[PDB]
Order: sequence, then C-alpha cells, then structure tokens
Amino acid sequence: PPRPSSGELWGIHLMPPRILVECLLPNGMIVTLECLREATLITIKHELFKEARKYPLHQLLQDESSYIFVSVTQEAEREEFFDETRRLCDLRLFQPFLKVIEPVGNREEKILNREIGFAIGMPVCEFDMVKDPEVQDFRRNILNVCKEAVDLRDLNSPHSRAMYVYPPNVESSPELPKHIYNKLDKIIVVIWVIVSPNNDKQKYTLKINHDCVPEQVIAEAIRKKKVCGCDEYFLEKYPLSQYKYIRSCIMLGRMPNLMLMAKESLYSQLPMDCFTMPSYSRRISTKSLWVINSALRIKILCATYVNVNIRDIDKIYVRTGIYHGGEPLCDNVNTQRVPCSNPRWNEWLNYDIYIPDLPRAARLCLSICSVKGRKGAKEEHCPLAWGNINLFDYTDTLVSGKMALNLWPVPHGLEDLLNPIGVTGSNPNKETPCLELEFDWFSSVVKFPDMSVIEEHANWSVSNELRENDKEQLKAISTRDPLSEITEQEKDFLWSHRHYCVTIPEILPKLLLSVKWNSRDEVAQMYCLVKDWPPIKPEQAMELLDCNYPDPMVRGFAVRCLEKYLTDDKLSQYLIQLVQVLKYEQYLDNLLVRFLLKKALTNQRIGHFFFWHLKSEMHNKTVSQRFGLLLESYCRACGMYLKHLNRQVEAMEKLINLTDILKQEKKDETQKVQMKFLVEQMRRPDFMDALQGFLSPLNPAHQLGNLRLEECRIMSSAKRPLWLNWENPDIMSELLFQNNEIIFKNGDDLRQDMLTLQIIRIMENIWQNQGLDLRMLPYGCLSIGDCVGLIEVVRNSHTIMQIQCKQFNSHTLHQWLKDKNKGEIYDAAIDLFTRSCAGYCVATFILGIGDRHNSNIMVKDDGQLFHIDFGHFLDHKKKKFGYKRERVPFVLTQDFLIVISKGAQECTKTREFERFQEMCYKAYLAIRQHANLFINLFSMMLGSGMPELQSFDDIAYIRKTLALDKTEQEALEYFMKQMNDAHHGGWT
Amino acid sequence: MSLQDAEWYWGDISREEVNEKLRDTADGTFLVRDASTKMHGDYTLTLRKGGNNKLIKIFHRDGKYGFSDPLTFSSVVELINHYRNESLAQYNPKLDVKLLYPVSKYQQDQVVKEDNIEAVGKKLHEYNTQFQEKSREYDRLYEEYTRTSQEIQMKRTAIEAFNETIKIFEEQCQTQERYSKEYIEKFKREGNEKEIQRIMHNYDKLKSRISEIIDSRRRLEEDLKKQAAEYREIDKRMNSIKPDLIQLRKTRDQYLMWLTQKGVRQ
Ligand SMILES: C[C@H]1OC(=O)N(c2cc(-c3cnc(N)nc3C(F)(F)F)nc(N3CCOCC3)n2)[C@H]1CO
Repeated sequence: PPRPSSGELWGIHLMPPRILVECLLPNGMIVTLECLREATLITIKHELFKEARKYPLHQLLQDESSYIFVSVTQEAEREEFFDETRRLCDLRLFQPFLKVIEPVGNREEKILNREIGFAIGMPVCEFDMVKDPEVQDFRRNILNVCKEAVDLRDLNSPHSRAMYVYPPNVESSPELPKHIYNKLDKIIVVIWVIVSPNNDKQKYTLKINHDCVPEQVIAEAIRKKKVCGCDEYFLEKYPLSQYKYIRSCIMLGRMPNLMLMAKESLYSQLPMDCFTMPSYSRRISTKSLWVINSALRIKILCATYVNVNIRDIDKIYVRTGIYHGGEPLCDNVNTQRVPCSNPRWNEWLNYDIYIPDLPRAARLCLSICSVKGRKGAKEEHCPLAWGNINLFDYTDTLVSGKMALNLWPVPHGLEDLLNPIGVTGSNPNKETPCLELEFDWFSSVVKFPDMSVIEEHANWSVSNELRENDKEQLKAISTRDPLSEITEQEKDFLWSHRHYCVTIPEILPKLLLSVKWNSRDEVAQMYCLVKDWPPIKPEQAMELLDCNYPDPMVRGFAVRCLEKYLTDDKLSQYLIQLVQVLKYEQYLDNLLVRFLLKKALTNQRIGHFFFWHLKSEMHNKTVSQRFGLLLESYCRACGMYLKHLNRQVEAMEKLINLTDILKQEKKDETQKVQMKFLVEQMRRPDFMDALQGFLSPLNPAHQLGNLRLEECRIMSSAKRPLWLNWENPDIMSELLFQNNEIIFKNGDDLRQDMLTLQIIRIMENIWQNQGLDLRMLPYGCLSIGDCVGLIEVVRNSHTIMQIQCKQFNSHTLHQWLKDKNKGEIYDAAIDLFTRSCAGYCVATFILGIGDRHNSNIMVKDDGQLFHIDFGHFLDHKKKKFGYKRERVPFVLTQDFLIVISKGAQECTKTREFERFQEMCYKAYLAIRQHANLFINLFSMMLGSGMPELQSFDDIAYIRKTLALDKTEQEALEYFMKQMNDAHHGGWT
Repeated sequence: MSLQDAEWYWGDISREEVNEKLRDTADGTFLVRDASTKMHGDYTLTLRKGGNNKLIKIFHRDGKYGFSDPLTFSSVVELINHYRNESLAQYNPKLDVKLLYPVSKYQQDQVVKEDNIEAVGKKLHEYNTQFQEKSREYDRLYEEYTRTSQEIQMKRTAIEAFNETIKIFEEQCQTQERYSKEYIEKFKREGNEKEIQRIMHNYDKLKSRISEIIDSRRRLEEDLKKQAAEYREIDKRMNSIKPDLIQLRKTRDQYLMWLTQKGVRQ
C-alpha cells in the first residue's frame, strides 16, 4: 500500500542526528549499530562488517562487497537497496533495521522498478499480485504504445530525440490576428550569442519578417554578422510568430530577446533512452448476444453488513438500474425491503430490456439504500453504499455466474440513490459492505457480435426528400448548447434525417442523443454512420468523450478526430479534461488512453503534466489502480525524464513532510520558532540536494536552481503555505526571469483553482484570436496530491488593500498607478488596467467566482489587474441559502472606475468608460459564442470529485450567466442589467 | 376544464425543478410548464418513461394546440385531458403510456402552512437557523468521517509493514538455528562454553526484539479495532443526518420561494 505519511520513519517525521539501527547479518547475528541520520549505505555496510568481527560466526560472513541491504519501507514493501549511495534518512524505512542479503536476480529490472515505484507513489510489485486478467493484459498489451514511441523518438539522428525533450511551444495556427499584426512594421529580435573563450553574449538586433522559419532567422543573423531564461527551443520550421513566446512578445511589446547556440552543444547533452521489455511481458464454443431470446435478469443474493442504527431506519433494499452512460436503458428495479440485520434477498430482478437489445456499453448501477417513513406520507431514502459493473468485460463477454462486489462510500454531496457516473469494479477495501450477485448462464460463453454482424443488421434495417426550413432547423439544433433541451419531436426529427446530418458533422452529438440505445436496430445503424462520419473539430469531439457517450465506436471516432486535428498546443491546453474522462472509460485498455500515452511519450511537455495529473490522484482508491498502471507504463518509456520527475517528487515529499511538522507537531509554536526551525532543516545537506537543481513542476522549462533562503518564508495561513524562491540558472536569467517564486500549500484543495485558471486562459485565447486584447493573468496552479499543490507567484503584484496603505482615499489606487507609471507609460498602464478589468469582470460573472474583495484583487506595477484564490465557482451559494440569483463577484467600485477614466470625475460618463463597456460586451458575446466548449470542459470534470461540479445542474449556472435560452441581443440585455444592478446604474 | 387552474401546470419552473419532481417517479408521471425559450406562447409537457424524463413540446398555432401537425385541440387542458385517458402510442410508438400520474401544485404548497407574510418570514427565519446549525453539524461530522477513514488506512498499511518486518526477524531466527546447530556442537567438545553463551545471548537479544515488534503490532491492531468501530458509528450518524438535512433544506427553499411569489415582482 502507498505511504501513510512522508516522514523518515513510521511515526517520526525526522530522525535524530544519531539513531540505532538493528542490523541482521546473514549468519543469524543481530548487531545494533549507531549511524548518522544522513549516512550512506556504503558507509553503514562498511562499519557494520568491521563491527561484525566482534560477534560469533563471523567466519561465515563473505566479503562486504558481496552483500546489499534490505528493509521494510513505509509502503510495507521489502525493498532491496541496490543504490548504496543513498542516505539512511532517504530510505523511508518503516522501523530502523536493515537486513544483509546477497543480491539475486536482475539488478537492472529491480533498480528501474524501484524508480518507477517511487515516482508513482506505490511499489510496482503490487501490480504483480493483482489476479485480475484485465490488469495483466493491460500491463502487457500497453507496451505496444511504449515500444513505438521510443522508436519514433530515436528514429531520426539526434533531432527526433530533441523534439521529445524540448518540443516547440507554438500556437495552433500561424494566421496572425488583425490587432496583433498592426503591432509590426509592415519584428525586431535581439539575438545574444555566447562566443568562446569568455562565452559572453553580444547584443545583435535584427528586423526580420514574422513568417520567417527559425532557419530564416539565423540566416539574417549570419548575413548581418532558444528563448533566453528557459528551456524552450525553436527546433521545427514553424513560423517565428507562431511560437508562443514570439507571439506573446508582439502583443505585450518588449523585445523577443532570443538566443542562438550550436546543435552539438545540446544534442550531446541529450542522453540516449531505451525501453527495456519488463519481466511481466514474459509471463502468462461461444454464442452471439443476438441469439439469446430472453429478457435481462440479475439475481441479488445477499450483502454482508451495512452501517445504520436500526432505531432511525425502517428497512433496507438494493436499488439497481441498467444504464448507458448517464441515462437508464430501462426503469430502475428495486429488490424487496428487508431488515438491516438480515441483508438477504435471493431474488431475481427482471429488467424491461431484450438481451440482444443490450448496447455494448451497458452497465449495472446499484446501491444499498435505507428507506424510512416515520414522518408524513413521504418516506426518505438514503444511499448507504454504491457499486457499478460492466455487463460486458474487456473481451466482449457478457457477464455470467455469481459475483462478489465490495461497495463504495456515497461521495459527499451526492443525493441520488444511484451513482451512475461512479467508476466500475469492486472496492479494493474489503472492510466494506460486500454484495453478492448472480448472472444468468446460457449454455456457453456469450460474446458481443462482431462488427461484420453489426453492419449486417444495419443494412437490413435501412432497407432529396428534404425541405428548406427542415435543413434550417437541423442547423439550429446543431448550434444549441450541449445541455439544451431536446424534445421527443426533435429526437424523431433528427433520427429521420440521420443521413443528411452527415452534411453538417457538428450535429453528431445531438444525433447520438436521439438514438434509442435500448434498440439494436437503431444502434447498429448508428455504427455505420459514425464509421464514415467526417471528422469534427477537436473541441466538439471532446464532448463525445464525457460521461454521456460511453459507446466504443463513438469514443473511437472522437479519438480519431483528436489523432488528426488536435494540435499539441490544444492537447496540452485541454489535458486536464482529457485525463479526467479516462475515469469514464469502461476498461483500462481503450483507444483514448493509448492516444494520451502515445502523445505523452512523444512530447515531454505533454508527458510532464500527464504524469502529475495522474500522480495527483493516486491517493484516490476509485482510480488509483487505473492511474497507477498507466503511470507504470509511462515511467517505463519516458526515458531520462523519469530521473527528473523523481527529483521533483522527492523535492515535493520533503515540503509535504516539512509542512506536516508545522501543522501538527509545531502548530502551537510561534512564527519566530517555526521560522528558525524552517531555515534549520533547509540548511541540512539532504534537503538542499533534493530541493535544488530540479525542474519546476509548474513549468518543466523553468529550472529551479539554487534556493534563495532569505526570500523564503511561511505565510500566515492555518495550512502554513510556503513562499519559496529559486534562482534561474539559465545563462541569461536577466532576459526572462531571475529569482523564480512558487507557493507550496499542503492542506487545501487546489483543483477548483487549477480548473478556473485553465478556463481563464481559454477565455483569453478566444478573445485574442477574435481581435480582443483583453489581458488576463492565468498563472500556474498545479494539484500534485490530496489537497497538495503548487502556485505560481506573479512578480511585482500587490493587492488592493496593500495599495490602500503604502487611511486611504478613493483616488489612492489611481495615484499609485501614476506614481509607478510616470509620464508616457501612464497612457499604456491605464489601457492595461482597463483591458484587464474588462476581462475579469466578464470572466468572474460567467463563472460565478467567489466574492472579490481588497485581498482577492491584485494589480501589477504596469497596471495589469488580476484575481487570485478561485475557491468557489458556479452556484456555490445555492445549497447554503436557496437564493436563485446570479452574483456579480467583481463589482467595479469607485476606486476602479477612477483609474479607467484617467481620474475623470463622474466616471460613468467618460469616453474611456464607454470603451470599457464595449470590451465587456465584446468579451461576453465572444465567450457566449464558444459556450459549447466551456459546457463540455465542465462536463468532462463531473466525475472528478470536485464539490461544486457533481451534476449537470451545477453546470446549468453558466447557461444562466450566458443566457443560452435567449437571443444574442436578449443575452446582452441580460448582461447589461446584471452590470447595472451591481454598479447601481451607469451601464446603458 | 378551466385555464391556468391546472394542478399539473406550473409557470417559470426550471427543467432542473421538474427533474427533482420527477426523480424516481413511475411511468406516466407528468407535468406541463412554460417553454424554456420563455416566449410564454409555447409550453412543454414533461413525461416520465422508462426511467427518463421525456420532453414533449406543445406547439401552438391560431387557436389550435397539439404535439404535431395537424394541431386540433382547443385548450392545452383539452390536450392533457385527452391523453390522460388515452395512450400516447398512437401519437408515437415507443411510448405505450398515458398521462396517468400528475405532479400537483396542491401537494407542492403542502409544505408552507402559514397565512400572513409575516408568519412565513418568521417561519423561514426558524428553518434557516435550524438548517445552518444542522449543516455545521454535518460538515464537522464529515470531517471526522474523512480523518477517521484516512487514519484507518494508515494503520492498515503500518500493520502490513509490521507483518513483513516480523517475517524478516523470524527468518533471522531460522537462519541462526541452522548455522548454530553444528557450531554449538563444535564448541561443546572444544570446551568454548563462553562462546556458546555469546550465541545464546544474541539469540535472546533477537527473540526479545521480535517480542517487542509483535507487541507493537498488537497495540496497533487493537487501535485499528477501536477506530474501525468509531468509523462505523460516525457512518451511522452520517446516514441519519443526511436525509433529515435534505428535507430541512427543501422546507427552507419552499418558504423562501413562497416569500418571493407573495412579494412584489418585476
Ligand atoms: C498578501 C499575501 O498573502 C497571501 O496569501 N497572498 C497570496 C495568496 C495566494 C493564493 C491564491 N490562491 C490560493 N488558493 N491560495 C493562495 C495562498 F494559499 F497562497 F494563500 N496567491 C498569491 N499570489 C499568487 C499569484 O501571484 C501573486 C501572489 N498571494 C499574498 C497576496 O499578495
């Protein structure tokens, strides 16, 4: 099992400077040895064998070099310590003892599995103990993806391996928006070159065409004679302006201070990676479902126990249901009601569905519920434990025989009696309620029919005719939002015109909802239409991967749309949702997980966040096995980056352990005592080795070199966040950033913050590409574990309340922006403050962000305004107080309006305020035009576990703020009225 | 007949509100509401069929109403009256269902039992205070639920580590017994009795260390035994507060809705 805590010993967060270690010699003798906490295993083994001479049977001991150490780790693993250069305090020992053994077996296989096990947070030897055939078939059959990606990686010279480690950070299109191009002279790049012997850099300025390939850039550099500060490399022939650093330098101004170096300087520093086929790769009369002429029935046998006091609850019963995604294929069927003390039913449940009509993704969703009727006519039902199982296994076999299913706790906030969105399979915690089932037997193994037989029934069932407005109504249906109401008349209309729908491929999601999935006739016909369905935009294919589209060919079409049209920028942009929808997949081996892993193994910047998104949920037992197996396959084939990730992991584990000490053992001690402690362990040797010289998990292109301990401090929160500082070790840290800063917090869930900042960045990309220079600040925020995460620090940023000190006046904020931007820069700081206010005023209203105040709003020196702490979004105040209203979280008080109007009295009547409203209306309608994208992004997070995003009702909040059931003019009227009622007039 | 007096008719109720009224209902459960387009001229019949909520638009042209052309009925009630006694399978197959079970605003108002607006506001302030107190009780109890569940998992892991540790130390005994059996015989004839005492002293040293580790696991096992029982009682109080907290929030939201509907609007 994974590690309980992160201390150096069980129940001990930090070993004393000296500690006694019981040493078990191979001759039976036990030697108590005193060791320094940071002593290496080479030293300990040498001292033990010199001391062993003072004990009986020393003649039996071989040479010291013929042995290694073994002990029990806090993961309860029997780890062999082959890397003897490791310190005693870094072994994560359970108890302070060491066993001396001869090393047997494969040293390379055992060392790699140790590093993979450390990276994923659990020993990979636990995967070996899993008897589940799908788990073992997944570990074996996934190496197909692993073998390929390493081949393509080393296929081409040292260039193909450079495309992996340092991929290009480019936009999805070189087509330059109209307002960004007007910032060019019909591009000045300053290239600094480290010329030996001094390796200093000479400033060389060049005015070159924007569409010039990076090679065309070095051509002008040679005729006239890498991004500075981070590890981003222009190694592909993409137009220079398409690179995300260059594209950012045009809009923001400032000079793209790039750098040129020799290929031999970087290609040689690139180590060669090799995938080694593991030790588990070399190990260990049907009927068609359409031939079974009977209805579906499942026998609920009995359950072991339930936790409910009999004085408060009447009876219990097992509620079941046959589900296809989120919808039931038939009416839910309950068992009879029995006492809580006798959880026995032995009862067949008859479902209203023909067995051949069962779709491929048919699932059984069940739960044990308590029914109590002591008050009024209404009786209250409460789910006690739930469980889902796929009626077909990963080999298309219909489930038969008896089955034991350990159930899951009802997640917090879920009020439905069933949990159809929950994961499938049994709870590995066997100290839970266990329900016994029995599926029917049909004289042989029942398999789902082949795709050749599917097209047979479809060609028999199918065995010009359109009107002008009917084609216009089809277009109107496709344009609706994914959560808009579809009537039964509109379902029959869509299904009647399925073949014309191909002319407009974006209607496919609405068409799939019009299919009777409890009927194989319409389902088989739908298969043939999606096989040759033309591909849709990736943003629309992602909807076909959420919880409402479970069919394999539907999801296979979506993956094939991403395989050809999803750019690496967009895949890296939507990776959060793409990882979350893996939880919806029926099986471990699917086309989506293969596409993500294949992309993660060929692109390291994608593979980086692919690792951390999976690693951050390994604590979650509902997905720990799926994400653990997937992380195992990734760490085997990711090459050298496994070493760098382990540097990141061990750096995080020390921050977690340190913050744990401050929140528990040292919580009631003062700030001064906590800081002297805080610096003390930071000056320890092991801490510096692990906490320095590693890539920032917020951005692997950022190198966190040496720590600046004088700028590190404990923040004044109950969870004690750590404000940390590293120097940028790049040869020109002055060009991009010097002194990198990151906030480490261990205690609060940062997934809502991480999601909101992703949406804020996505909104800004919509505005910029449509000619709106609304500058947000979506800083980095990454969840790395259970309520553990990182936060990027915006340099030279200050809160409004910090400004209102150095009590204050309504003009204090305006005067500060003039004192920090005196002279000509004032007219650009006002523009930045104005364009950043419009972006956050529109974004926070749409998303329903938690209320803003003088500490939630921050302003940079150049005037860029931005918000921090997005702990609540959507209708978070709904369940607390049942008010049905849409809040305006960011109310531009008099302080902000004075700044926008350049200090003009009566700010609601200036030309600057009218242009401020014009951008808000442009921003509001722009996001409303892409409303389907944002609905789908929230829809893909429904199974994550975030509290304010559990049902589609939670997503319905943005359907109100965007007023989707109204016209575009009607919605803009709604936005003006909401801005009017919040600012007490002015918006007309 | 009568218009707008229909118990199954509701004004600006949301589909999310219809879902809560049709959740877990039987086939035939229905209600009519204004169309979500808010055009106020069209309505939407919501029918429960096969575990799903089917939305059936009621088109309106001239003075005729119906589900599809031709529109024949004269009142939206007359359309509901007709199918309340006849099946919808004629209008469309895959229905085979009639508008049998009707959600009624009479039993909807059955919660708010106050007359004067002051009594509803006075009662709303009572249920609100009770709901906040019941919620703070549930949130604190859920925190103990999560912490107890997490600590139980840590104890089970440490108990597994104790099992593996005790195995290794017991392997050390069997290893010492194998290597000693012929070496204590070689010292017996050679009269190195003190060397035998050294071997026996280290064996007592080994058995004493094992006896400590076995007792440390036994103390952690009885700790896990108590905490697993504490979790079971926390789990029961969760399943007792949960259903009462829901209806307490529902009663609260019903009084707040009464106050809005009885107050001035638009
Ligand atoms: C007055 C300070 O006291 C804070 O707590 N500050 C914070 C808090 C947070 C933050 C955000 N979100 C969540 N969830 N938590 C936290 C927290 F845990 F760190 F508090 N972020 C920043 N930023 C990050 C962005 O760049 C600027 C600095 N400053 C400072 C504000 O100036």
